[PDB]
Amino acid sequence: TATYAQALQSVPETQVSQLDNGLRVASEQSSQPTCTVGVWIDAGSRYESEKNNGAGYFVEHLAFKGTKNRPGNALEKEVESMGAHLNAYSTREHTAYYIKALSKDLPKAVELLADIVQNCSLEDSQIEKERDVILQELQENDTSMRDVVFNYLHATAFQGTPLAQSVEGPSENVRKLSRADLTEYLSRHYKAPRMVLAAAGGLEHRQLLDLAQKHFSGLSGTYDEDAVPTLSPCRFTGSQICHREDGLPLAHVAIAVEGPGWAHPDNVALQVANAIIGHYDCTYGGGAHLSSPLASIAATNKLCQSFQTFNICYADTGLLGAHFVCDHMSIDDMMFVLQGQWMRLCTSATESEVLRGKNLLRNALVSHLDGTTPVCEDIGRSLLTYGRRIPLAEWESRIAEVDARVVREVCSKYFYDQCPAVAGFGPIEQLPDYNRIRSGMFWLRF
Amino acid sequence: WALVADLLTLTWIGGQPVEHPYITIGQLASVLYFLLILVLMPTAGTIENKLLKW
Amino acid sequence: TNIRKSHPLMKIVNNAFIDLPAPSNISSWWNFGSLLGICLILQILTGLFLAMHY
Amino acid sequence: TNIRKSHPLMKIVNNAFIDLPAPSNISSWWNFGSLLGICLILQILTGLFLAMHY
Amino acid sequence: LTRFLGPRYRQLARNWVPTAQLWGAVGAVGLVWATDSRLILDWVPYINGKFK
Amino acid sequence: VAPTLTARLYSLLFRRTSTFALTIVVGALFFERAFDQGADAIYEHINEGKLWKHIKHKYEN
Amino acid sequence: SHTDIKVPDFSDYRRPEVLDSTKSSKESSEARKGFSYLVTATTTVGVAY
Amino acid sequence: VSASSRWLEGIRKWYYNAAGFNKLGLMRDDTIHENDDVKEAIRRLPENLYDDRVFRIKRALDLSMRQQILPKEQWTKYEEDKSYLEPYLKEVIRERKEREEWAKK
Amino acid sequence: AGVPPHPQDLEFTRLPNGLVIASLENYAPASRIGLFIKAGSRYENSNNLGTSHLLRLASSLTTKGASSFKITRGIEAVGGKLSVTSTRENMAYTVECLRDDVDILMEFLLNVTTAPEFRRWEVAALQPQLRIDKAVALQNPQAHVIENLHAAAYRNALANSLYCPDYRIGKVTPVELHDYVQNHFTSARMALIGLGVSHPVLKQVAEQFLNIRGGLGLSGAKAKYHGGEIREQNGDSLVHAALVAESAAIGSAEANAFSVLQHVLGAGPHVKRGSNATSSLYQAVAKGVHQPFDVSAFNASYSDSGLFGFYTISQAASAGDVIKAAYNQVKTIAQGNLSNPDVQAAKNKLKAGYLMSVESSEGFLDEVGSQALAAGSYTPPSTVLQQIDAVADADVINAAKKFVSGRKSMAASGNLGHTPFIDEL
Ligand code: HEM
Ligand code: HEM
Ligand code: HEM
Ligand code: HEM
Repeated sequence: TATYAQALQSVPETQVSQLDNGLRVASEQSSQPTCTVGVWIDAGSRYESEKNNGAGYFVEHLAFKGTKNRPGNALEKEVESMGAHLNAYSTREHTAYYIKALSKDLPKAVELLADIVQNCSLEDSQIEKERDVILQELQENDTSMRDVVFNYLHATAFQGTPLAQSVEGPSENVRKLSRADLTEYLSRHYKAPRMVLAAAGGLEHRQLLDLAQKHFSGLSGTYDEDAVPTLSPCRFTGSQICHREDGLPLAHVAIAVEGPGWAHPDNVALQVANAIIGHYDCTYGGGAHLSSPLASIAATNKLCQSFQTFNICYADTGLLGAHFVCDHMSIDDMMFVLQGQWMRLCTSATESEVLRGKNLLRNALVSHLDGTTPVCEDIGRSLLTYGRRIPLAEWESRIAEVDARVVREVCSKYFYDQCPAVAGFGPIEQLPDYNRIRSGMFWLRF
Repeated sequence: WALVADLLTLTWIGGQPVEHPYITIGQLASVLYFLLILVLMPTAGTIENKLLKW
Repeated sequence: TNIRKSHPLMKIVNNAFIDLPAPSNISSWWNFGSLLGICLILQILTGLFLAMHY
Repeated sequence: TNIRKSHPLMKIVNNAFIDLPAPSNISSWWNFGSLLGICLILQILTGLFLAMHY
Repeated sequence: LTRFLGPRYRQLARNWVPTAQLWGAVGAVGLVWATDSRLILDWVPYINGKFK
Repeated sequence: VAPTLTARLYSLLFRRTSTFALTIVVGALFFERAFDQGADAIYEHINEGKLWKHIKHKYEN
Repeated sequence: SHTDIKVPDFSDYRRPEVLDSTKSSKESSEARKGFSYLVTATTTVGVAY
Repeated sequence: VSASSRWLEGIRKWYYNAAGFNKLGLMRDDTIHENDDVKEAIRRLPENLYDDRVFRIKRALDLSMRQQILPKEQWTKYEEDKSYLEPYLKEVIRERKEREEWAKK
Repeated sequence: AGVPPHPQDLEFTRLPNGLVIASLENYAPASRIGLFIKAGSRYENSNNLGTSHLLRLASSLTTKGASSFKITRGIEAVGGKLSVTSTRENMAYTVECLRDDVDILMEFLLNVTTAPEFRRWEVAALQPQLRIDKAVALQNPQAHVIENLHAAAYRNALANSLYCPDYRIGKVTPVELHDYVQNHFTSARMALIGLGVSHPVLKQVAEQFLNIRGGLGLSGAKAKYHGGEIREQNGDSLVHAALVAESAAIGSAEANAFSVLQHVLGAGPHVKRGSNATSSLYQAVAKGVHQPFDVSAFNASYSDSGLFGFYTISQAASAGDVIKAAYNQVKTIAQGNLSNPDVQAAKNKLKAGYLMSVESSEGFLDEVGSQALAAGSYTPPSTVLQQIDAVADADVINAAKKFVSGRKSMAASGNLGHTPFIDEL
């Protein structure tokens, strides 16, 4: 018959092995003809000072434009010709480079990744070409109201801390960053005990460890000692940023309290409550019959174009709340209906709705880990944030634990009577005054 | 109309002394007022529904 | 929905005392409008208790 | 424009006594609502002229 | 009437029971203090000072 | 004193609006006794001997 | 380019427990809400009298 | 089918005639009190039934006002009182009851 | 050892009534079931345009076995999804949940597809969603172009519009949906695909609930290629343009040759922020064009026709130069200027790309379903890679030859002052 609990046991164990220099090498072997290999670096914008805030993003732009062993076109041509896809990203805490390739092409994929990671030929003519490209991207990102509001939310919540900074950096830093600025960041940050070589697909683990000694060895000899860089905690501030712009058709609001951070066991319970509230979009079929009270009232009364809950995680901190996009006249109702939902759950959560939230999460977790790219991403990220790969059976075990009593206790710990960080953009005349938002963070009835 | 007539009965009894016939029919009208509002009229409405197959 | 907005009575209270858009910069000289209302109420409540004996 | 609609005071009078949509078929039994208002006013006007001498 | 009878509502009652208990305490002590209700106030140590 | 007096007062009594109201009500009772009598005691000192409560023992039976 | 928008320094107006960038604000959230609400409780207690 | 079940039917025809909405040309379902289930059932009616309903209500309010009644032949006959709202109203209550069963667990 | 369980094989069954059943026990924590129907936009006619769009939006409406409210609440209770994904040929109703909950979602699935009620008031309430749904899709300039491309190419079925025509919004009737389901949602036009389900169970439900006759027969009226051009003055900063000719029907050997030619010229990017060094069209344009541009080989295959050519995004003034550079690049392949390693690279791109496309259960299920409907069989990846390999360099040149010399179809939007007509290419 094969039950769901039984099926969680069936997924193979992530094999973790450490190299002599500090490079963690981890694999999840499956049956697939393809794979995803990558390097996950514990480096972002939180690691950057005010004077070098665009650095990680600048290196990301240069990482595929030529190495000492493969100049200019060479990397592109090699990856393209074997049918492989080469990708990268940088978040406030993590930088990643990964190849989607055939499993038989795993030797070459690992080799090419090593070249990008260690031997990036940061060519003077190229860093000058890249500055015009990043500047254009900044003008591009301005038009995305969503990207702006979340950047504002980090800026106001994490006021005067490394976390207030965006991944991209400011315009001043993009046009001023030197060749020496980027090599200094690279030497300080791209060090083996802060790197995970992750892989998922039709590969044996022994194959991967061989390749890591074959291509990543040569980051030892002597390392660290003089400059040990550990992250200092980031103070969250209850605050508001309001960018009034009546020329934009719809308002964007992101509201969040301080979350606990990656490691904390009660991230599971917060996520269940975030599932109960869920997310909405004007293209959803459900309408008035949707389970979630906020979603159902929002559809019925045409209260927005969309909303989404989030639990953004950082080391020892994070942002927990909702973002929505709505008409100028609908901001007040939307705040009220959302805040009332946080409070309902904080004081009076019920057994049934909590099981639904548990079920959405089980489904979210399993649907997410589908194919080599999501699993390889989960291997790299988890090794940086948890130290191990948390098996699906354990996630289920930690999900199954969460009753209504858990939800309202954990919700209260973070949501009840707390100062939110509020980010507003667009036609925001009807956006509530901070005091009133603060007032919606408690119930006089309770 | 029983309620209106019953209230007119209570009106009549109010302006009369507390002797023999008036004590009994007075409290008779009194119990009727409350029975007519609380029990009798809510029953008639239910029966009237049944008669219309409603 | 917020009952402060929908309910016919509370609608007035909301539009008059709660959600009314007011200037950010109004002086202590704007306080006397409310103080006159306090004074009119104070005069009604003291005046009545005097009228019970006057 | 019709000032019965625009003017803040006359707006109420128009919505209450003039342009209010009323049922075509209301009995003489609907008259007592206005008659109670007449009676409350009548009582205030006679009551005051009594209070000038009482 | 019959619509409010179910597992969720029993949970919802259990959730608001400590709150509805504490509002009763607010109401009682509130009434006791406002009337100077001697019957109850004869029991409390510092408030006791009203020697006939 | 390890977490602040205010911190332990919020945790125990100011979180819930129920216990916040209860602390105000219980605090109103105890304040009235300490104040009424305390202010009366201050009124005794500025009017020492002048009041009937001081004279009382002069005219007994 | 919207990434130039930094939030102005509020250290001038900040409560002493909210001065440190290194220090989590959670460790003083109870004490700060506590102080401001004690003012409210005492206000009500005085008005109730 | 039965002699006494023909008598319940004749007592029902008696009440129907005593109620006297048929004297104002109304059908039984015209006379229903408008609650939330009812409002929805009216809303769910097809064009032809809604339009007829509107006219019958219009006609009866006009008669009510002028304190008249229809000629005897034009009264709604008990036998042909079409219960047009029945299946609509039954479906709305069916849907409500489900929502309420769901809101219980 | 950290090894997985030995992988099970796909189980395929053609029922005597025409219906296909396919399943794979992958032992996944979640399950996926798709009912794929030969009911795409091409089966609409001029009297009922947009009926399959409203139907796509109607998956949550009252059925005989489950009310609108029940479908929504019951699926969400278990954290499930119900999605309907239309193409020009197909309609796919895909259901998704954890494996303990299949039975509930199957029942919902069967109700939505085999016992919908299309209630008068429910359907009237949903009409405004066609406007919302279209507006959201049509905010990609590509959508309207590829819509105009198909309307220009065909006179017939594939010319149909995928999103409901504006004049039909609020006009598609309950009866039209009833008629669309009765004559397209039949056994011989259907395939039931299961993932994380056992074959006896899927075969059981198909034999119990999916035995439906009395519809239409073949793959509709044979899609008649015509050619022509649709032009949309836009004021949209950049000009989007698609050049296309008739290619090959899906499954044929020639179709595979067109897919290799698509990868020779260049499909999507491979490197995040890359010059696309192996992209034949991109390099050909970039030689002559220095502003922001994009160019890609467009490849569309259907049951009885195909459209191959290219798609361009360029500055309004640069439009003619980009299209002419792109077209001439194809012309050189047609003339015979194509090397063996060139084709090899394209082959690896197509092979690996296909393999990557079926990596997830979302992509695997969609492929098996489309195969079941188009071919009546399942073709394993190893043999698809065999068919890709079978393509000779001459076959690729001939596919280019066929495009260069065939009656063209064009669709363009933006400031078209410098965008060429077919006439001028
Ligand atoms: C029966 C005593 C009165 C009461 C209860 C009263 C009530 C108030 C209130 C509540 C306000 C709004 C708050 C404020 O701006 O002060 C106000 C404003 C105003 N009142 Fe009065 N008022 C009275 C006497 C007067 C008199 C005697 C005048 C003129 C001879 C006056 C003319 C105004 C004006 C012009 C304003 C607008 C002020 C502004 O907002 O700029 N009122 N009144
Ligand atoms: C517009 C608000 C009012 C004003 C400005 C007002 C003003 C005054 C003034 C100036 C006096 C004489 C003061 C004195 O010699 O003690 C007075 C006394 C009096 N008022 Fe009013 N009053 C007002 C409201 C009322 C109302 C509402 C009542 C009736 C409920 C009332 C009943 C009395 C009575 C009985 C006295 C005589 C007793 C006395 O002199 O203390 N007053 N008022
Ligand atoms: C202070 C004496 C009262 C006044 C001045 C008053 C005023 C009125 C007025 C003007 C109307 C509208 C006209 C009409 O339908 O009669 C009305 C209707 C109404 N009143 Fe009163 N009324 C009073 C007493 C009452 C009482 C004692 C009750 C119930 C115990 C009542 C309940 C109603 C209701 C239910 C209506 C709606 C009638 C309808 O339109 O169908 N009122 N009232
Ligand atoms: C709610 C409307 C009112 C009602 C139902 C009402 C009722 C009554 C009744 C039943 C009497 C005794 C009748 C008698 O023996 O002559 C009375 C007398 C009196 N009323 Fe009113 N009244 C009302 C309004 C008022 C008002 C507004 C005033 C003050 C301006 C007032 C002042 C008086 C006075 C001074 C008397 C005594 C003189 C007398 O008995 O004729 N009344 N009222």
